Amino acid sequence: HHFADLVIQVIDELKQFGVSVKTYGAKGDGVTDDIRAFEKAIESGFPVYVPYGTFMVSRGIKLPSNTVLTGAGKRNAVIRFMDSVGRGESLMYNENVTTGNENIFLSSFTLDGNNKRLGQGISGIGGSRESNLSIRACHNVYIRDIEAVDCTLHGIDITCGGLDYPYLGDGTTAPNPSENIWIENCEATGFGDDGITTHHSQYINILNCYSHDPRLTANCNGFEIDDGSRHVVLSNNRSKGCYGGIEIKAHGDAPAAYNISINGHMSVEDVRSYNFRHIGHHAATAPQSVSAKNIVASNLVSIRPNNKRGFQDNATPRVLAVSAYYGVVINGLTGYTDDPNLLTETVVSVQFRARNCSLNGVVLTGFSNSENGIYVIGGSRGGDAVNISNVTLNNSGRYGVSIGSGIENVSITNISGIGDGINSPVALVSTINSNPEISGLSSIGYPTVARVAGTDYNDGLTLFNGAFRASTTSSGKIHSEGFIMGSTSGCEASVSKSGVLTSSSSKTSSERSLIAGSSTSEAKGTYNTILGSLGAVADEQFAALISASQSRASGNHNLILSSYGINTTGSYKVNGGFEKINWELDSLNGRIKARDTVTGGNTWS
Amino acid sequence: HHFADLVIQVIDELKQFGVSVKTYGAKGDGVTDDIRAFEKAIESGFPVYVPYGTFMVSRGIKLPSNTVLTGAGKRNAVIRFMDSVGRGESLMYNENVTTGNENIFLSSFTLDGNNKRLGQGISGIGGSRESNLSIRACHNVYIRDIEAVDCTLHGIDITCGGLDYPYLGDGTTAPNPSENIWIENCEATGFGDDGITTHHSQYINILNCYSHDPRLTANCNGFEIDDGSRHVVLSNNRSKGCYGGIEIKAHGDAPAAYNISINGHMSVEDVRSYNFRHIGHHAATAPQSVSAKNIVASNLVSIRPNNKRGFQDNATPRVLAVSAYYGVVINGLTGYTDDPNLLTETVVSVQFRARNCSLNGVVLTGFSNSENGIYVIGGSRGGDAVNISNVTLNNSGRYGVSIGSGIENVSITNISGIGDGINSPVALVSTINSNPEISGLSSIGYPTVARVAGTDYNDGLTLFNGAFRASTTSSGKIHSEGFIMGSTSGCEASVSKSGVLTSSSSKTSSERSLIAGSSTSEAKGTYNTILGSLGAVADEQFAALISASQSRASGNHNLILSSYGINTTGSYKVNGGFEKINWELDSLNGRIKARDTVTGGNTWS
Amino acid sequence: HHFADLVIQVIDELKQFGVSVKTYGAKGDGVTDDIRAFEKAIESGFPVYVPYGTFMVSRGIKLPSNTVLTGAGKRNAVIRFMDSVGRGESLMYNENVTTGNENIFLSSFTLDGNNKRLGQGISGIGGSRESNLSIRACHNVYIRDIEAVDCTLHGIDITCGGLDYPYLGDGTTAPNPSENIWIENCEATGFGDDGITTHHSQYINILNCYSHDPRLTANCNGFEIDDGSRHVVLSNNRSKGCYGGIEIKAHGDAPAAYNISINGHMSVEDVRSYNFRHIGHHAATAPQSVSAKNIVASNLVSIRPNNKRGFQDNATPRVLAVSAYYGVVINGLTGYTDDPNLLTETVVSVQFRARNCSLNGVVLTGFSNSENGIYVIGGSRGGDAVNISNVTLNNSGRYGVSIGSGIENVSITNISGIGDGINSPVALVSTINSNPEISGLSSIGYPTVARVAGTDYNDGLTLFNGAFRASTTSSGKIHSEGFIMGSTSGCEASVSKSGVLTSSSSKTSSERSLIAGSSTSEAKGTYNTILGSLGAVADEQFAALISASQSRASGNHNLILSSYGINTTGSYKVNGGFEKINWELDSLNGRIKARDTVTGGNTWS
Ligand SMILES: [Ca+2]
Ligand SMILES: [Ca+2]
Ligand SMILES: [Ca+2]
Ligand SMILES: [Mg+2]
Ligand SMILES: [Mg+2]
Ligand SMILES: [Mg+2]
Repeated sequence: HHFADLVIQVIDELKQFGVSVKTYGAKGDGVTDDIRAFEKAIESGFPVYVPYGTFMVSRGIKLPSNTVLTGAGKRNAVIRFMDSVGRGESLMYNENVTTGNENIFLSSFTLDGNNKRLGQGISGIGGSRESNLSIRACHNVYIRDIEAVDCTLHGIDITCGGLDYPYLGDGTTAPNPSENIWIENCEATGFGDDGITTHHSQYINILNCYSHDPRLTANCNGFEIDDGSRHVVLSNNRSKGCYGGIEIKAHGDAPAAYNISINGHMSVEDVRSYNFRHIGHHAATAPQSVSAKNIVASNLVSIRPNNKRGFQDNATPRVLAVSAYYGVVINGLTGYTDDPNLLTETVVSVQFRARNCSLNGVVLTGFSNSENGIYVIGGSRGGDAVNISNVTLNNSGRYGVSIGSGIENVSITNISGIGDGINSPVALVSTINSNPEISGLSSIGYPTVARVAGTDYNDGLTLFNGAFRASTTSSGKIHSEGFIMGSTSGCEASVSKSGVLTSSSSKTSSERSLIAGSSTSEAKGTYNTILGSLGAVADEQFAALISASQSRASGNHNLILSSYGINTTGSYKVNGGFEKINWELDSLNGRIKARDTVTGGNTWS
Repeated sequence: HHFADLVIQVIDELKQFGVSVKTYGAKGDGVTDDIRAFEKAIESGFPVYVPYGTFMVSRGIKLPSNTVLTGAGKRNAVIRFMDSVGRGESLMYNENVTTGNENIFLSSFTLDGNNKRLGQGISGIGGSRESNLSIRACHNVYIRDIEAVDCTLHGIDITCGGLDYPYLGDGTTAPNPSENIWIENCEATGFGDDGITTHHSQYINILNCYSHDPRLTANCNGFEIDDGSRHVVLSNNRSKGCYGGIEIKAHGDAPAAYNISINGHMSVEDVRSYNFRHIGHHAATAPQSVSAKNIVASNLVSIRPNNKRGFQDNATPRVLAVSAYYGVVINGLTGYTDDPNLLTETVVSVQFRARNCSLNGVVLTGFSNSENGIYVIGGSRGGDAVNISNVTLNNSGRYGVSIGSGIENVSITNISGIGDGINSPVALVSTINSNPEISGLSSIGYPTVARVAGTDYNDGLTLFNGAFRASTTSSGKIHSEGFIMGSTSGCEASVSKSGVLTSSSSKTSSERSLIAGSSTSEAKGTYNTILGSLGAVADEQFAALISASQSRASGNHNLILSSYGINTTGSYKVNGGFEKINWELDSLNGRIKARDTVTGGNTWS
Repeated sequence: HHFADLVIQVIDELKQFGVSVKTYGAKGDGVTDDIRAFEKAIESGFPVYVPYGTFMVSRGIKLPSNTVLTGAGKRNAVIRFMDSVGRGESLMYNENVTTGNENIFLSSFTLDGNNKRLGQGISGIGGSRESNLSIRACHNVYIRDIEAVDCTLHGIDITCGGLDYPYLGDGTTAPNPSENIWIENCEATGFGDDGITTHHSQYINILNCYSHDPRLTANCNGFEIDDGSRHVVLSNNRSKGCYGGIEIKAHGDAPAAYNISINGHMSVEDVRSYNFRHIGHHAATAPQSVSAKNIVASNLVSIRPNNKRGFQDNATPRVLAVSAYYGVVINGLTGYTDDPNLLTETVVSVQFRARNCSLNGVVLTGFSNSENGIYVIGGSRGGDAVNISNVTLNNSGRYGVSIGSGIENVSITNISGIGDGINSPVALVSTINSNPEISGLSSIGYPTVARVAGTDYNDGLTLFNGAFRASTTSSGKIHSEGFIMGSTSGCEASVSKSGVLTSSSSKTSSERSLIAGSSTSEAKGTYNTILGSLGAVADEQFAALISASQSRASGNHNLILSSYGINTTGSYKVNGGFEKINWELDSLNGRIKARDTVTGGNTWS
């Protein structure tokens, strides 16, 4: 066969793809050990091509800097560990494990870790060892159209320098991150830990990948943005049959992933479709995470979340679970199930030190045997807020939106629900705290619409907090237990239980008071009333004026009526006058007094 | 040419791409029938490669399970029906039409259905027959970089088992769905029905595809998520010159697509850019769709929607049309036109049993001859809501945001509009119902800003519904026609037309009543007034107290003033006193009474 | 070597990829001029393939219509200008520079512009000349997996016909646009102007590209959507180390880009991550841009914005800067920094004639030495609005959300902030205007929560504008300085400072008035009070009625108490009666009158 060899030599020299591994002796026959051909091709300095075949390998494939490795495609070019391979190596990884490599471009092949060779139930022997593809401390890595199957640890792992993962504590940054990574159109399945994962690395885009069906039932996630990750975008990926669809977290002795964006995701039959947390920073008596911050997640799809496989000791399913994190913004979330018995606790939870979270544009459908649709619990932390808006629930949650203890600042707006198909529905909206801000509730089939600290509202509700002002373009100070309405400039209601209506330049510093229909008037005692008056002053307890001009009521329980230009000081007296006091009804002593006459037998014509 | 043949044999055995169809006798010369070479290559068990050429085929290409078929690229590897092919077959489809196949990976070629061969104006002969690519009942199918041209039926169709589409009625699930499908970077054009479409299948991602210019003018859509579809993501696709850009629907005797996500789309010169509907479930006298639920659509672009081509009997253009569906969430929509005469009815409609829909972050520009910007019509359904927020209109709609009949629950917030360039503008916002919730309206060039059930508001408007409470951290019950403001704990306003202001522990169950500036006071008759009082009770019709302490007014039209410690029961009497009644003004009989003296000739010094 | 030549001839005729440039004499040896082989291959009418090599070229590669040009991959197939090339040509461009070409498909190679050959600090000699890839006036162009390095002008430029850019003025459309362009998985770096840019062209998708590190420090942007662009989607791109991450703009003598969608982006260490502007249309005394309209941008990430490189004469960094544009909708924005000294002016600005902008779902973290988090300045324009909602700030901005002059319509809702780590924090929210609409503020570590036109609110605030109505399902007209609450149908409060509470069919047209607890009552003078009354009319200044039925008070300062069926007209009189006036307290003259008797010595038993 010397002629064929000569023809092949001519083809090899053409280098149509770069250099083929077969040029260096690779058989790709599913039997022969091709590791030396891969090593020789890779060290040559040429782009390396992997044609059709199953290329067996007796040890891991080490990648130097400036590597181009391209195959004929998934399930065409297949790279696979031999049955005889021992423990400790990922199938493919960059050669400099501690300080990393640069410019590595991998495309279009299957990595088959042959985990089967070890028997069933086995995961990685320690740290980041034994993934199908491990990238450690590398800059500029493009991973495209790679299928990762039968993986011992992870399918694809991006991590910092070192074989072990570092545990340096919260608020740290591990040395030698990977940086500028792109993972696109990859698939990971049959893995022991996670499908696609990042650790201690930054500037990463994960796009259009599919991670599904772990071998094991521990914390086995489709996409795991783990310890030390930051500045990562995930978009248009799918996860199926995992514990977490996308998990964003850290372990207790590590910094949480931060500044992570989910630009669309579809989670199919995961346990907790979207699961954001920081272990060790959940308890009320634990310190807040200093690292768990900034997640923006949009256009999230969750389908039939369940725990049929028994992941994580039968952890309860979730469409979304947020804990520990500050600053989580969720927009456009649809959760859907056709089986009410799969998820029966809480569809969406925001708990365990999660703070400053916002949910908007949520549709939850079919969770007709779950206790809660959305359930929020806080810690009474200063500067905290939870915002929930534009939510619709279709037979999802005995309590549709439930706010528990420790929440002082909550906004709940435009919530609607259908409860007719729910097993024993209770309330569309429930709060423990007495002062939620609420508007725009609509329901059918819930026996109670809103239950606010035990009080039911079934006919519509609008609740606002703090100093209130309406139909008034400017004013001075308004107390948080005060208001000004329908007024023009210059009004104030500066103490607890004080208010101004329909007035101009009128001020009250009177605890328990009302000024209405008045101008240039002032209340400054307590229990003061000023109505339809001009230049009126009430400056003693229970003093009041009605239809009075340029008058001052300074007596205890002293009321002035229908008067101009008088100042009164009497106790328990009603007075009237015009430039001088002209009559008195004396409640204290039972005297009636006129300046002029008192007469009976009168007529009014 | 025996030498060339030997060289070729050596090349074939190298299998650089897998196996070439030319190895099995394919000519790819645009004339010779290459079907047998395709069949032999495909049955061989190797990945199949299609090099440069136009590969003619006298019958459809049947795909078995575990097929890899890769070409040299669009407009490089071209697969085409011969002129002589008859009717009934799609150009490429999976072999097991009834129960399906698995693991099919198609990349990088053109499918030319040669519809031209049949003469003009022709579509598929029946059901799912005669698309360029038909996938029926398959699991795990990746379709990438395929260009579908001159298609008889659809470009790319994903469907359940069977050549016909099943019509099993609303609320059903057809047997043998396709599942786990990825369609990426594909193009469809010159089709008879739809470019890219799904039926009775689930877990599908359609990404970065371009569907444009149908041959026909029926219901010919760019992307059609049709009968029985569910759990589909579309992202970053473009449609051009179709009827619907993305249509999400079902026919009347089928279940509507449900739980569909649009993560960005661009629609160019379609008729109805985004068109969501369920035929047969639109009429007021028809049953609600049980299947039309859950659409989350974001970052939607609509450009110059028009019906120049006369699709669907000159159906009127739309940026967005929603009907039948429950739970549609739209966020980030820009509609733009440079020709006011293309769309003259309604830019965005939410009508025909659509319910529980939300629109947020909308910009509509240039629709200066359309009657309505956004037009919503409801059905007076329980638990319904329509939420419209953060909308800006630039010369778009004589009525900017219009709410028609059957809508009881509507929130309209932060709407702004410029109407100076509009042909005869009427109102930025109009509602038929008397109780919309409205705030944050801003306009120029509209003669009326808000028209609420016939009443105009041109100077700003804030409307809220239900029980109202402001500047009060806790309270007991508030009636839906009641309020509490500026108060501390323990207050109630529990009946129609009852209210508490600036008070503590004060309760009214009095229809037509007001308590203000008071403590521990109670109104329980009707027409009751309590002002600036402590421990005051008004418990008869028209009874009242002002500046009173520890007193009870129990008479008909009985008013107490400036008093301590009295209980009165007289009809049409004003009373005052201190531990005992001390004076009376008797309106009924015209008597004035003092306990002590009545005198004239008084002075106040 | 005649045998090798014969073998090669056989391989060439197989056309496995199309036609190789090596078939036409290309060496790809990094030295030999291969331009003639490229020209001959390209003119042949076959798809052209570029295998492994560095292919040197002594002049630009001209592309005709219907070109397919595919390489072996980035850093595999490399196309490069020779050192000796002069000035004036882009490395690759379509042949018909003035009226354009169609159907051009470019994939999988590096373009190396060899800008180095000119010495350092050099950019393009004029207009659109000397980019790595220039597309002028073309329809249907797909650019995929192209790496553009060492570029003289831009990496990839899409423009209209002509070598120069046209400057036709605002509101124009340049002839011969490019149309239907797709740029995907491309990289641009080491460019003189912009990485990837569009001019005077439409229907463009830019997806998953990476633009970084310009050579120069002028207006050198990652992605520049420039002069004349429209209908462009950018999604899942990354920019790093540029001036603008994504710039959307125009120069002064050109139309601004319009109707642009950003469906997710990550900006790393740019100066102004997102920078939208129209030069020449920013000044208060300049005309508004007629073209700068419609930007919808979502899921935006900004990381460590800074100006360490000194771009644009040390322009100050921004997460987001909006100017000139109408109708900008931002949803889901996270800005993050770990270095407080990089950005010290304003994190997010909306200024310089930007109008009708909305921000929602914003998290800003780490900007602890910046003066402002969000800073908005307007122009007092009619129909303008700025909407800011669901914002959380983590040690970002001495003023968290600041509203400056010229803003009449602002909505600020659900803002929370932590200020404890800020260098001298001032206020979470500050406004210059007296009438912002505000609710849902929460903070810790800011000395003031809200400062509204100089007045501080630290204990919560709810402010609404315009006519106000609550707990009332229908009403007649309400003045913008009026209100109706807790009422049933038929009420009106039609003038400044008029209000109705807890009433039915009661109307006030009385300036400075209040009706409460009443039915069928009417106030129509001024300074009118009607309380707990039925069929009561107050129609003179300071007239009032309390606990009155079927009575009319028509006197100046005339009050009726505890009465039925009387009409009074006296000045400064309190009256009561039953079908006739029965008593009077005359404040004017100091007379007390009874119809019947006046007596002392009374008891009430
Ligand atoms: Ca894990
Ligand atoms: Ca159709
Ligand atoms: Ca530039
Ligand atoms: Mg991990
Ligand atoms: Mg159909
Ligand atoms: Mg430019």
